[PDB]
This record gives sequence, C-alpha cells and structure tokens, in this order.
Amino acid sequence: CTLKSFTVEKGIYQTSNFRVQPTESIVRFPNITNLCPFDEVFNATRFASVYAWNRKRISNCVADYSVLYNFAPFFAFKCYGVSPTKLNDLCFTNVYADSFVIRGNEVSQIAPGQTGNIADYNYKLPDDFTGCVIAWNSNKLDSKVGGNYNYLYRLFRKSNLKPFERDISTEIYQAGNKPCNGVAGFNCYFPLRSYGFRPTYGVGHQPYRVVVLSFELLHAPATVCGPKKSTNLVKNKCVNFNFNGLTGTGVLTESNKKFLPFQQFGRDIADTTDAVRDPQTLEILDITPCSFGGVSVITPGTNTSNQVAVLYQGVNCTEVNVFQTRAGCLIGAEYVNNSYECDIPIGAGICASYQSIIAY
Amino acid sequence: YNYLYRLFRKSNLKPFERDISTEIYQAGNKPCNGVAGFNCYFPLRSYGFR
Amino acid sequence: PNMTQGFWENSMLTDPGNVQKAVCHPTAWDLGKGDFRILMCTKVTMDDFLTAHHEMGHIQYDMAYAAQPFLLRNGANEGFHEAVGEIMSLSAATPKHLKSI
Amino acid sequence: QCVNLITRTQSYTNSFTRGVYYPDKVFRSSVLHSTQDLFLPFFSNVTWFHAIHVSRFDNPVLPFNDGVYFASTEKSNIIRGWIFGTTLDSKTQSLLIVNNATNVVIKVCEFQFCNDPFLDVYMESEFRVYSSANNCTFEYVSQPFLMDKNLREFVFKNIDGYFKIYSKHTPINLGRDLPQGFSALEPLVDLPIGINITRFQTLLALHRSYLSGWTAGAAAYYVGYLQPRTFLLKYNENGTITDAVDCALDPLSETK
Ligand SMILES: *[C@@H]1O[C@H](CO)[C@@H](O[C@@H]2O[C@H](CO)[C@@H](O)[C@H](O)[C@H]2NC(C)=O)[C@H](O)[C@H]1NC(C)=O
Ligand SMILES: *[C@@H]1O[C@H](CO)[C@@H](O)[C@H](O)[C@H]1NC(C)=O
Ligand SMILES: *[C@@H]1O[C@H](CO)[C@@H](O)[C@H](O)[C@H]1NC(C)=O
Ligand SMILES: *[C@@H]1O[C@H](CO)[C@@H](O)[C@H](O)[C@H]1NC(C)=O
Ligand SMILES: *[C@@H]1O[C@H](CO)[C@@H](O)[C@H](O)[C@H]1NC(C)=O
Ligand SMILES: *[C@@H]1O[C@H](CO)[C@@H](O)[C@H](O)[C@H]1NC(C)=O
Ligand SMILES: *[C@@H]1O[C@H](CO)[C@@H](O)[C@H](O)[C@H]1NC(C)=O
Ligand SMILES: *[C@@H]1O[C@H](CO)[C@@H](O)[C@H](O)[C@H]1NC(C)=O
Repeated sequence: CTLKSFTVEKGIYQTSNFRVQPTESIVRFPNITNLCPFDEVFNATRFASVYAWNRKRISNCVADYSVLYNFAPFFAFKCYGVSPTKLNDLCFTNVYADSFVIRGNEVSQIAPGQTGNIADYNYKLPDDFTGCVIAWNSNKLDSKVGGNYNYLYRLFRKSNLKPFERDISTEIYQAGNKPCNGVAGFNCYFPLRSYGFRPTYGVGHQPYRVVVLSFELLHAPATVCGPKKSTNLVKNKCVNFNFNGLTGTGVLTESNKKFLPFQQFGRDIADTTDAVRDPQTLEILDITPCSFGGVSVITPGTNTSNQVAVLYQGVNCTEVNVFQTRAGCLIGAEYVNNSYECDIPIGAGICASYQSIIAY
Repeated sequence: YNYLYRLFRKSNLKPFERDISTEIYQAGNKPCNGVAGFNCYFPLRSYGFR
Repeated sequence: PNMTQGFWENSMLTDPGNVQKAVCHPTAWDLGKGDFRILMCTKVTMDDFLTAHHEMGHIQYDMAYAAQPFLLRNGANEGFHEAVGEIMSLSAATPKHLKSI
Repeated sequence: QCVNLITRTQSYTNSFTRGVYYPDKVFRSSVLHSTQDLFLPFFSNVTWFHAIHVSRFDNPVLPFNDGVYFASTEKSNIIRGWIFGTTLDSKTQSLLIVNNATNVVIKVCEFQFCNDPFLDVYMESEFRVYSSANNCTFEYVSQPFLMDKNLREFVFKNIDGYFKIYSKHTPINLGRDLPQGFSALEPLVDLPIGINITRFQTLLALHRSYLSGWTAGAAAYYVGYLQPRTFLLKYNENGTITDAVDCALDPLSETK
C-alpha cells in the first residue's frame, strides 16, 4: 500500500508510525477552595423586605450550583437567559444575589415582562435579564401567630421602578392636588405596608423567600467560575493530562527535580514542557510523552517469500521472535550468533537476511 | 404557539438529523422517571410570537 | 379545585369533648387571606353528610372569588351563596351518587 | 483629618544589576532564557528619596509609568505600604496596600485619599490616609511581605487587568545599600484588579508623641522605573536566576 505496487523488492521499508494510545484522562484542575458564600444568602436567619431588597455582590470565588439543587423546598428554580444544566461550566464576571420576602401570589411577578405591585414598585427585572430566580416557602421562619409585622412592601409610588433599582423613601404618597405636608389622612397614604404573615394563611399568602441571581460580564476577566471536577491521579501510564488548563498527553513519572515554591510548570532547553507540579498535592512529576516509533517492514522479494519482520524504531520491546536492538524492537526475526554480509540493513551493526528471516 | 423548539437534549444532533421524540429530559442528578416536576422540564417549548 | 392543606389542618370536623365547649351549628368560615374553615360537629348520619356538602359548597363559593377585591368577596345577591350549596345537597342526595360512592 | 507632615528630598544613584524578577512561574534548569518584559535597566538612574517628619506639603505623588521598582534598607515597621491609582480621589477606583505586624491588607475601593497620606499608630488608623472609601470592589488579606541590614526589593506591574507584585528580601552586609551581584525577585501575588493606574505614593508610619503631635522620623527608599527591555537570564541547576545580561545596555551584552 505504501509503495503503490503489488511486487515489493528486497529491503526495509518505513511504512507506518506506532503510537501508544492514551488510556485514561486525568483532569487535575486547581484545588477547590473558597467556595462562594451561598450559605450566607440562602440560609440567612433574617431576610430583607422587598422594598429594601438586599443585594450582595459575588466575585473571586468558585460558584457552586449543586448546593442549590440539593435543597428540596424550592417552589421555583426558573432560569432566564442561561440553561440550568450548563450553570456549572459557563462562567461570568460578577454575580449579584438579591434577597427578599414576598407573598406566594406575587412570585409570578418576579420575571421579565411582568406587572404588579412588586414588579412596578418594589423590584423590577429588565427585559434582557440573564440569571435565575429561586423561591421557597418560609412558614417556619417568617410566620408568627400574633403576626409578623417586620416585612414591608411598597404599595404606592409616583412612577414605575427602573430595573435593579431600590426605593427606601418613606415619603407620604400624594395622590391628589393638596400637599400632604408629611401627615397622613385623606388622599395622603403611607406607601410602605406590612406583610402580616401568619401560619394559617392560604398558599397564595404564605411567606416566600426569593433570591434572584443576576450574572453580568464586563471587560474585566471573569472570575466567578464554577469548580471543575478534579479526578484522581494516575501515574506511570500514557494518560491525557489537563493540569490547571495546560493540556497534553503523556506519562507522569516521579521527579527528582526540586521546584521552587512559586513555580508551577517546567520546560526543556528547547521550550517543551518536561515537568509539572500537581495542584492538589504539592509534588513534582516528570511529564514524558508516550512512546512513538517508525514502523519499518523488513521483507525479501515477493518473488521469493511473503514472510516479513517489523522494526519499531526507537521503541523498547516491553512497550509494544522478539529481539531488542539499538535501532529498536525487531519482531519476526530470529537472532543468530553467526556473522554474514549485510543483506537488509537494520542499523547499529544489525542486518537482516532470508535463509525464515534472521537478524545478525 | 404552533412553532416549538427543543430547549433540552442529552447530546447535540448530527447534520441533517431530525428529532421529534417527545421524551422527558433529566436536568439534574435525580431521575425524573417520565413524570414532570421539580427540575424536570419538557424539552419542547413554544415561541411566543406576537 | 380540591381543598387546601390549611383547610384540613385547621378545621375541626369532630366534637372536641366535654372539657371544651363549642357551638354545634354548622357554619362555613371565610377568615380571609386564603383561609377557609368549616365549624361542624359531625355525626355519622346521611343528614350530616348532606350538610357537609352544603358547607363545602359554601367554602368553594368563597374560594372561587379570592382573586376579587375584599369588598366584592360575596355573592352577587343573598340567594346565590346558599343556592350553590343547596345544589350540592341536591346532587349528593340522589340514589345514583349513593350507589357511586 | 488630612494633615501635611512629611517633607521629601531626592538624590540620584545607580541601579547596578538590581531589579530582576522571575518573568513567569515556569521552572527552567541550567539554561539561558531570553525574555522581553518590563524590566529595570542595568546601571539606570534610580531616585533615592529621603522622607523626614520633624516635630507645608513637600511629599508629591510619584508617577507609576509601566511599573515601579521599590527598594528600602529600613526596618519593616517604618514603610507600611503603598497607594495606587490615577486621580487618587472618589471619582476613580484606587488600590491601598497596608501592612502591619500580623498581616497585609490589599484593598481596591473609591478612596478619597489625603494629599500627604500616612498610617498613624496609637492600634493603627487609616483616617490620615483617606477621608472616605465608597463603592469598594476588592479586598484581599494575606500574610505580610514586610518582615525582618536587610534590603527589601519590590516590583509592581499593572498588566492587562492584573496587578502583579514581586518581592525579595536580601541580607546585605553593612555597607553600600544597593549591593553588587544578583538577587532575583520572586513572584509574590497576582491580583485580578482591572483598574487604571498612572500614579503612586509610598505610605509611612508615624507614632504619636504622648507629650508636634507625632514623633520625628526619617525613611530612605529607592524608586526606579521599569521599561520594555529584553533580558537574558541564566537559570542554574536548581532553577534560580543567578545572572542576567541586559540586551540593549552595551555592545558586549548585545553580543551575549
Ligand atoms: C493588623 O491588620 C489586621 C487586618 O485589618 C487587623 O485584624 C482585624 O482586626 C479587626 C478589628 O477591628 C477585626 O474586625 C478583623 O476581623 C481582623 N482581621 C483579621 C484578618 O484578623 C489587626 O487587628 C491589625 N493589627 C494591629 C496591631 O493593628
Ligand atoms: C443550608 O442548610 C442545609 C441544612 O441541611 C444545608 O444542607 C445546605 O447546604 C445549606 N445551604 C444552602 C445554600 O441551602
Ligand atoms: C488541596 O485539597 C486537599 C484535599 O484533601 C486538602 O487537604 C488541601 O488542604 C488542599 N490544599 C493544598 C494547598 O494542598
Ligand atoms: C389537590 O390536587 C392536586 C393535584 O390536582 C394535588 O397536587 C394536591 O396534593 C391536592 N391537595 C390535597 C389536599 O389533596
Ligand atoms: C540622573 O538624573 C539627574 C536629573 O534627573 C541627572 O542630573 C543625573 O546626571 C542622572 N544620573 C545619571 C547617572 O545619569
Ligand atoms: C459610587 O458611589 C456613589 C455614591 O456613593 C453612587 O452614586 C454611584 O452610583 C457609585 N458608583 C458605582 C459604580 O458603584
Ligand atoms: C488612565 O488614566 C490616564 C490619566 O487619567 C489617562 O490619560 C488614560 O487614558 C487612562 N487609561 C484608560 C485606558 O482609560
Ligand atoms: C542546588 O541543590 C543541591 C542539592 O540540594 C545543593 O547541594 C547545591 O548547593 C545547590 N546549589 C547549586 C548552585 O548547585
């Protein structure tokens, strides 16, 4: 096939390339530490009113979306602009967590394009909102038999709220023509009304805690990236290695090289990687690429015989009538201690001939 | 709402391949067992054309 | 639509005892804020079964107009509220319904 | 509480072969590696500043250019950090690095910095460093890099969103403050800041008198400026940079 002929003259012909196929994939990504504080936001003992909704910025951590999935009470986990399945891989620059408490009937209002008291006067999302909304029942934490009068909402406002805007003003709403002068009464109402939560209310009126996660990308490098799985480490085999975003394929043998504490990789004279430090355990490994060889076929003429021998150039015999030569591993020829003239050259003083195929 | 798209699928399609299977997708660790619910959504959703 | 969970939790469908005294008149209560209860000292009779259907018809009528404003949460006139319970009392008393259940 | 207390004089000295740092985190052993980066040129003009407080505003804000080489022979308690930014007021973001006896706090906020900022000990207060700090977007607390005759060298760079700090502590036998020989600066921290930095200022510590409200003090430090230069670094058997040639200094080094 290589010579494009049906008759092969006597000699050695380089026909293919032997390779050691990768067996496993080892993705030793950076050690998972300093997870994003979702326990502080979701599991807080005290939430905020919807008029003074709490906003927490999230940056420089690993965003873990598995804790959220684990929690069973969630009534809505509706996501907008990104899929829930690909939350852990696609990553963003800043994450805003907005926390508040509303009544169940208004949970549908926390979405782009919706109208109501909460959307117009308390919390507005833009029409191009990229993020998720999470809501869950909070009867055991926010309902009191006497009535919980610590949750408030804005019922009256002159104009609608802009997206991601808060209003903590306590000015009396002037609905008529006469000035209010700071005193309530007729045509002058206090805008903030209390959410008097009680445990015996209907499902549309029980307290629901809502956390809105808004993801934004800016010109800055994105640093809230979800943790990448770090599989176990396998040594002494040809494994596809992914160490801290540096990819390749090679054996990882033990190393005698003493790295300085600030160094992570290692390079050859010719600027090719020869070493690496594992980011889970501070140890040094000698990256050595998997064995490759020039498969050469040693044959006499097809007029004489169809027997062949295979020389793997540069490959030790343990990594592939098997004889080890300095040229490589020769399979299919029998070493003879007799010396003859060279018929088919193998290399390093070794020659092959047909008498079976012998190497000498 | 007559036009629907496949929001969720396990794997990407091949060129010139059509998928009309209305089977449920498992978006989480928990199996869905063919019934909709929490974190179990229908793959085909309709466009709101107005 | 079926009954709420708070209806099953908060209604007292049995006479509590001698130590606690309660009014034995069958009454359907719409407490507001999605809270619906039935005050009924049920006895094991057909009459209490029909009365339970009547009061649950009252509760369903109260349940349906929960989306309305508070001052409009009533019957359109005074006859409708009792009429929608009496039709349930009519339907439940038929021999076909008793053979069904 | 911004008060003008520090006066500053300046002289000019030679850099010799100081200022070399590790340009990456790659181990190289027994090789000669040529890299083009922001380096302090060999035998360059370095300004020696003496800042004296005795018990008017004479401590101006220095430019940052493409990065700053800082050196000091003083003890770890006198110089306590630095200030980085452009306008050094509330309209732009700024970076404040403050060291104390236990840790270092690196913090990026909208500081309204004082004209003559200094950390005063009494506990330590930053009310003489800035008057307000709003819209704060970054905070990083870690182990300090001013610890304990000992020459302390730092390299600050602001490259493509990241503020890189390189440091080294070298025991210098009593003599000339800027010694001969090589001492490469190890990479200390890479901070994902992403702000514009054109000016910088050194923070000093002043002690209350308890008897001319602050005790008189002096601080000497060397400032040089990095330039885009090609260097040839020698990596020995153990991976340490023990020598370098500045490719554009003289024809002999260019041949090397
Ligand atoms: C050195 O600086 C650190 C960093 O600010 C100080 O430690 C903080 O002290 C405050 C007290 O107001 C605590 O609220 C913080 O939790 C501490 N932070 C850390 C990381 O420990 C420390 O007190 C300073 N030491 C001196 C002597 O001034
Ligand atoms: C909240 O507390 C529960 C307690 O079991 C825990 O499992 C969970 O991880 C915590 N955090 C969140 C975000 O739910
Ligand atoms: C890396 O992960 C291991 C997991 O056991 C943990 O013990 C270790 O503290 C982490 N950090 C370092 C620097 O090794
Ligand atoms: C009412 O019916 C719905 C489904 O139709 C069911 O999910 C719910 O549990 C039922 N409620 C009660 C109290 O049986
Ligand atoms: C350093 O700069 C000053 C003025 O900026 C100049 O007078 C002096 O000669 C310079 N020194 C050297 C060695 O170039
Ligand atoms: C900075 O702060 C001022 C008031 O403190 C505020 O008006 C402005 O919007 C803030 N800007 C940012 C980017 O946070
Ligand atoms: C950084 O600030 C300087 C001085 O204020 C200005 O000239 C320069 O354009 C700024 N750089 C950017 C990228 O905005
Ligand atoms: C390098 O490391 C070896 C082994 O720790 C040590 O003996 C030697 O002194 C070090 N330095 C040099 C320049 O070889």
